[PDB]
Amino acid sequence: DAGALPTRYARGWHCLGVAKDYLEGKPHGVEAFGTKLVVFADSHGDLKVLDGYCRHMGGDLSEGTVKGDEVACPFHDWRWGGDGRCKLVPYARRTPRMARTRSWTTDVRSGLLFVWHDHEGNPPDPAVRIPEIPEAASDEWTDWRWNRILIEGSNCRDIIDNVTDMAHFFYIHFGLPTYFKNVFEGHIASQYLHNVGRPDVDEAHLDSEASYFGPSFMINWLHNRYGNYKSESILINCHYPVTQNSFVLQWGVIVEKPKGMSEEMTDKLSRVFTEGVSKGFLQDVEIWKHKTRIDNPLLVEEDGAVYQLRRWYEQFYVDVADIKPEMVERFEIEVDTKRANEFWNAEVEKNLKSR
Amino acid sequence: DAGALPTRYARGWHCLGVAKDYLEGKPHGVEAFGTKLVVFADSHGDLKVLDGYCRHMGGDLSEGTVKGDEVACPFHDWRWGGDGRCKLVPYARRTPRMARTRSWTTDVRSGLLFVWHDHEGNPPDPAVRIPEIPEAASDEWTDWRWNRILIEGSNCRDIIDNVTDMAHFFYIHFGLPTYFKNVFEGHIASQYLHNVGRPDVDEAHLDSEASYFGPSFMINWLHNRYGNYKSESILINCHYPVTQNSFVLQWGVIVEKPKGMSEEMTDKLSRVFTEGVSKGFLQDVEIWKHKTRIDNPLLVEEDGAVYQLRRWYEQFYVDVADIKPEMVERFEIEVDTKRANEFWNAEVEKNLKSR
Amino acid sequence: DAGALPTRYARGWHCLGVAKDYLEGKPHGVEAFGTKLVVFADSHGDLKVLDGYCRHMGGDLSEGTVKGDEVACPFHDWRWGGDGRCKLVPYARRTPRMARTRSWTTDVRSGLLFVWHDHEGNPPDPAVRIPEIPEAASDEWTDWRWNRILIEGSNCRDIIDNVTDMAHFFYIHFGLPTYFKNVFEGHIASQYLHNVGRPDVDEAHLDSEASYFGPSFMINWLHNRYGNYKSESILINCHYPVTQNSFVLQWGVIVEKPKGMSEEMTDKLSRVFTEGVSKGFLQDVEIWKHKTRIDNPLLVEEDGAVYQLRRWYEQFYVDVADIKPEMVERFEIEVDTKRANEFWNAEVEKNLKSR
Ligand SMILES: C[C@]12CCC(=O)C=C1CC[C@@H]1[C@@H]2CC[C@]2(C)C(=O)CC[C@@H]12
Ligand SMILES: C[C@]12CCC(=O)C=C1CC[C@@H]1[C@@H]2CC[C@]2(C)C(=O)CC[C@@H]12
Ligand SMILES: C[C@]12CCC(=O)C=C1CC[C@@H]1[C@@H]2CC[C@]2(C)C(=O)CC[C@@H]12
Ligand code: FES
Ligand code: FES
Ligand code: FES
Ligand SMILES: [Fe+3]
Ligand SMILES: [Fe+3]
Ligand SMILES: [Fe+3]
Repeated sequence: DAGALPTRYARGWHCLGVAKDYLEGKPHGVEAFGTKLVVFADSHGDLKVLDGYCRHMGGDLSEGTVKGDEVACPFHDWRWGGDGRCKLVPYARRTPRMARTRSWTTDVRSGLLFVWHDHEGNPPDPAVRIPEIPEAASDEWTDWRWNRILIEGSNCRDIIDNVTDMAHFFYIHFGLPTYFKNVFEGHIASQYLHNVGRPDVDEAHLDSEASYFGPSFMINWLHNRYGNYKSESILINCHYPVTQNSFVLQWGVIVEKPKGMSEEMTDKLSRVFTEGVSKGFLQDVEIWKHKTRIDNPLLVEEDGAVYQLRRWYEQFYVDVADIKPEMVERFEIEVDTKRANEFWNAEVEKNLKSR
Repeated sequence: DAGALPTRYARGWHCLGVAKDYLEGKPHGVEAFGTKLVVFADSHGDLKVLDGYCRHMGGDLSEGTVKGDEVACPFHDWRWGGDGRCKLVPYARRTPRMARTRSWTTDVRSGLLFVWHDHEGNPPDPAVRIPEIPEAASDEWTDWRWNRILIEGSNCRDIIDNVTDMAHFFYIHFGLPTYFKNVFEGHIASQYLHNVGRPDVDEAHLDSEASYFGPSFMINWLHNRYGNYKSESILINCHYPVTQNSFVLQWGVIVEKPKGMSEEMTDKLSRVFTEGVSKGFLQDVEIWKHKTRIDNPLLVEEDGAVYQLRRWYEQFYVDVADIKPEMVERFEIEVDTKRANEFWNAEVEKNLKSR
Repeated sequence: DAGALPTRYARGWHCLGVAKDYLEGKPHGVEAFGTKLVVFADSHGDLKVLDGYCRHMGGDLSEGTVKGDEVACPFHDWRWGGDGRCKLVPYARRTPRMARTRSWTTDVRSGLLFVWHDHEGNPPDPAVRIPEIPEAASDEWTDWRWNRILIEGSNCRDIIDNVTDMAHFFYIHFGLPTYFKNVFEGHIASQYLHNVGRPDVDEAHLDSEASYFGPSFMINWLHNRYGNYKSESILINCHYPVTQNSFVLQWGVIVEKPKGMSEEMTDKLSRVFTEGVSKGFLQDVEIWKHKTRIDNPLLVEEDGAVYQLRRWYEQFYVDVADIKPEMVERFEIEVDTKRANEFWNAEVEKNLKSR
């Protein structure tokens, strides 16, 4: 087909992007989780998210203004708090008693705004809180260079399978994976990789840890050496669903700044390092934009733990009380890359000799 | 959600626009009431409306030509009368006996073309005939300056609620409503308003009567004074449904011509008066294009008769024999604007003082 | 309505176009029969068609490359044969044993690529094989000048009715049909026509045989004389479904080259002959793009065998074992054009006299 669409959105923290982009004193609209949301900061700078359409007569709160700690609807100026409470009908004798719209719980981590989603309507388990990335604040590192695209005709689950995919590193990312291991446990699914650049594409040695913390947000630590020169990168791979067949895919890059040369040159290099990582990610995007998901895939041993990863991902789409132990218990596997590398080295060699 | 879509289009007269725009010797296509229609004038200039697709093999009658009193299909030239009768198959030995397509009953009032729609297929109650507006013919007034837009992702019921909306006059139209009363009876729902311009936006005094005559057509008489100079306007607010989630919204303006100065200057002023009224209407459009309808609204006393207006509007979506007395009996209410005006005057004052 | 959409695509040979356009050493994507297909030639130049999305993890085979006799998926380079077999996973210890994707049976006739479709999944009856057109190879004739358009909001059955349509030759093609006969038998439905140019449009005498061989592919032999000068044309009218409400309509023209004058002038004329035929076809396209299908048409005697043609066409949408004799037995009819021609000649005369 392949695969009945999910009937709920995933339970978890979803990143909506860089926090400071949701400030500038105004509210902002975001289409997400089958609805429209309004994001706004109160007078203390703390960020809030509500259902976007006013509970009075359907005005678009995202196109209103911020007055104090509330968002004012552009239609009749009703004031809504970050907790969803109707704080004031400015022209009325009586503001409604205990009126509320839906509030979405927020979090700011590493200069990124997150929103909690749960079909069951329960608040975040503190155990799944998205980790701080100290390097974001550190002035030894750049600040987020962020991107976003809308992908249509695809569900967001269609990109999670990359976690278990060893062989695509050769064909898509033009490198030779000499080490590959997955670990799934609780709310975290991880990929550990050693990757060597291909001689036949113009060598680099990459060590990569990448972990999804919950269903939608992956931090990828990139430790690359090109001879003796080490470089350090952190890449965010994240998304949020718009509908069950469209989603917003976002990536953000920071790099350790080279220490030290002219400020002007440090910038020039850091731009190259960043752009490089982004082109790496864009290689995956191109495949994601031009593929379908296969629910009943044809698999070889080298595919690794496709079924187990998907089983892990299922935990976010069932009620917490129905989470099965096989979704969350520690599972690990190392994929043997030896034979693939012998074959690939031959392909690489054949290509060099050929010119 | 909010609100299950209606399962039929409203029973009533719907305006398709300015009659003379449907002449120029040819037929015209209109998408309406979930189908396509053909509009055309016979040899006496009288305007007719049929289902647009030919009952023979599906040719588009709207792209045919007018021959005498019939529209000729562009495919095999069959002739269709304004009453839907198949008058002639030009090349055939025998024209079908008593063949008919669906005819739509028409009316021309005040230089505007109207069409009758009724799910039950009954002809117009003469009691709901759209009133003549003498000012249209009068050469003391301009001629219709008409506009139309297609609004998508909204049902046309989503704009009727403005009738009961006192408070939006301040936030959307930048005036202070010191008088506000609704009257609903039979097929007519009306709003009577006294409105004063806000000092803090750069004063005008407006008296307004606006009545929907049936479900889709509102005439608005605008009696404005700016000091000692009175001006008279008539504004048409009307629509027709295209689908249950798109509709065409149209507005038309005429003004009493200032009497009297140079013909050239009279035109110059009348253009300003007209453009002014249109910008008033466009303020509502902007809200209508950027909102949702709330089926179960959160209401304050100041909202007035939201539920009663909607109940009145329901009469057009039930079979005539099922019209309930509470939809059509006289209902009236005056909304007390005193407190709102004290509050608003304070807001206005605060803004002046602030600069 | 008119007409419930079909629930399967037609059983038959469908032309995807000119074979050589599907070569140039790469694979090609085609949206058809509700899915996406990949077309590619193996190392012997023989053309193949598979389901377009890889059975592994959903890569787009149409965007891969051809390696030897297989198409290589762009994601993990798996090799797929023209018969759908998984020939090789290049990096794996073991290629899957007896893995297959869906293969589509192909045929090349007259320099055109064809694909077999059958909901029942059975292979082509050799009896319905598309005939060779020797004139394609002959260097006394031009080579295919081919066109294609996507028609949206219409099912492909909506164009088959032209076969039975005598009267449209006057109104759409501006000629006078003095002879008209249909013959339906087995998998072939044909129209034989003698057509005379109208005096009142700026005379030509056309003899035309046009036959659908199966549900989607029509060959039209055009024998035209303009005085003493005969010209010979062959026109292909064909389509394939994309969805049940969109299809690709294609037409191809070849003409007997005038024998003989300068090579340069022979080309100049042949371009005119071709362009002429194409403008003839484009007259039908314009009606097809602007009409609906009528499931329960209003008919006159002159319509001929509308019901019988549709009954013939139904054979392709039922299981072979359920094909009813009345779909496939020989049916023929001649439509009497005499009276229509008297009437038309009068219309023509009236138009000449009028200027
Ligand atoms: C973020 C990412 C994609 C989605 C996924 O599931 C796992 C990873 C980790 C490896 C990343 C990759 C993005 C592209 C990267 C930067 C390369 O070009 C080399 C390493 C690789
Ligand atoms: C036509 C209308 C909208 C729809 C509706 O339901 C009722 C009215 C009557 C008041 C009109 C308004 C249009 C905008 C106007 C001209 C102003 O800017 C001041 C008065 C106001
Ligand atoms: C291919 C065709 C359309 C579809 C169909 O069903 C049958 C025919 C045969 C007659 C063709 C016509 C195409 C247009 C042609 C070339 C003319 O302008 C004169 C003859 C006519
Ligand atoms: S619609 Fe939000 S205040 Fe009225
Ligand atoms: S389709 Fe209207 S006349 Fe044949
Ligand atoms: S998706 Fe086709 S080879 Fe993996
Ligand atoms: Fe990747
Ligand atoms: Fe208004
Ligand atoms: Fe034709």
